[PDB]
Amino acid sequence: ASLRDIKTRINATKKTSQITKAMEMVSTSKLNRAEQNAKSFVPYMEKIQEVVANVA
Amino acid sequence: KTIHVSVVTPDGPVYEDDVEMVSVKAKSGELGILPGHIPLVAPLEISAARLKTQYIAVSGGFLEVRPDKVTILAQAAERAEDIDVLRAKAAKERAERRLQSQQDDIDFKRAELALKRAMNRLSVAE
Repeated sequence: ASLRDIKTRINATKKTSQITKAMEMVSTSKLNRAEQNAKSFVPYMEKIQEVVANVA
Repeated sequence: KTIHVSVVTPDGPVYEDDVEMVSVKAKSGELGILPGHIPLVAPLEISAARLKTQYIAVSGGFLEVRPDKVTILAQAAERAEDIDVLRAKAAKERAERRLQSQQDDIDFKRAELALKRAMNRLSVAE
């Protein structure tokens, strides 16, 4: 059933698979840096939380 | 004896060492801190922190001193020992920050144009 149309549809969805895989990899790297920012923020939050606790 | 200083920002730790005299100034006035000090909390004014030497300019800023925990919670803590260098660093980092805020958005929209054309060709292929 339109062998050429099937093969063009196969190549188009392979291209979308490649693009969404690249975007998955970019979001893995950005997730790594976002959890690095969270673990760099955490000692400030621990210290200000214990100061607010002891004062208030 | 020495006391352990650690100036802490929300972005991360800036300075951490063992300093004999800490000469921060509060909203009321000066404070000269030695090891064995009483536990006290005092908000810091927008000025340098005199550590005896390396001077640390803090912005926002809040001090709590225990006899080993004289740490400083600052919203913005420079290093270059001058009251206006934090303002110059903020003027530079605002520029770098909106350059990054535009770079991230245009990179996402380029990748999304690639995805939208690649799914256009899938929908046209039928």
